[PDB]
Amino acid sequence: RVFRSADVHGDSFPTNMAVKFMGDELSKLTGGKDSIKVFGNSALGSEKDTVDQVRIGAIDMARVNGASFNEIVPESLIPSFPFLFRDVDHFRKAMYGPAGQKILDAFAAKGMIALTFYESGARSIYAKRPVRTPADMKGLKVRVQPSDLMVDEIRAMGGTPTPMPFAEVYTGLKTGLVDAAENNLPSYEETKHFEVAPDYSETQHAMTPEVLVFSKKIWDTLSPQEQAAIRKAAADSVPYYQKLWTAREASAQQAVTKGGANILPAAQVDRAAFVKAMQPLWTKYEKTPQMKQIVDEIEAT
Ligand SMILES: O=C(O)[C@H]1O[C@@H](O)[C@H](O)[C@@H](O)[C@@H]1O
Ligand SMILES: [Mg+2]
Repeated sequence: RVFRSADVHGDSFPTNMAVKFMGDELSKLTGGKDSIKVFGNSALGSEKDTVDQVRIGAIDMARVNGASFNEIVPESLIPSFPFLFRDVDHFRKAMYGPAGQKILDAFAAKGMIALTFYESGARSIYAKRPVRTPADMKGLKVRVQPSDLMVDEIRAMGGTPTPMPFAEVYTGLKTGLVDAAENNLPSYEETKHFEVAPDYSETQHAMTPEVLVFSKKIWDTLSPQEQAAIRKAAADSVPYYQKLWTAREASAQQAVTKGGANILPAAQVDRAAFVKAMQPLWTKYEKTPQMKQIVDEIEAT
């Protein structure tokens, strides 16, 4: 059948392109039985809404950010932990290894099959002034995703967090409802947030993954061969995504800079001040010995 899949991003964005690529591959692996259509631009709803729809089987699939599972799948909190990953190479090795697998496995009890992660770079604060330390965060109305952890992260940085859906952030910034948010460079560019919040400060406070989830209610009706085809197509989409994403990080940085944005390099941001402030949250959100073990497996990579 045609599986319906949700994404907040536009059609040309790397996540949408990767799932469309998966769909093309899936078609061939199933003798034309299956394909995927990606409804971008938050057409099917916010991330929160589309996750609830995937869980009841109203839509087949969604490519969403890991933060959107933080109140549903406890293990999803872990890779949103602040300053957990040293760098992108660390994220890749740990998240496409056994530790990442344990996180994927936890989705199944919550009515989702987590097929793969996709990298999402590092999230950084942007605003109408640069931010080198927490003092600089004070008084900023900072949009966050609707995640208790993300609320706590921004509060710990010194800002005042306000949860909002991704599609609404641009209007929020343009009209002063909020005056800052945080994200990777491709998202900063795609949404035009860089036009109204031109100071992008590389706090690199989180390296939250994307997750591609499939509705378990729909999954449970498929044969093992069909399931295996879907899993292979998802796995095969990752190097395709990585080529697009690495190129997009670079082109986004150049595009926003040419479009007037000022990037404060990570080296000039008081990483020390932010690590001080944010570090206790790990212990707050380790709600089981299994979560502690996953964190340890990531750190040991
Ligand atoms: O901040 C957000 O809501 C967005 O952040 C982006 O990095 C993720 O790609 C997107 O899935 C999230 O919806
Ligand atoms: Mg430990």
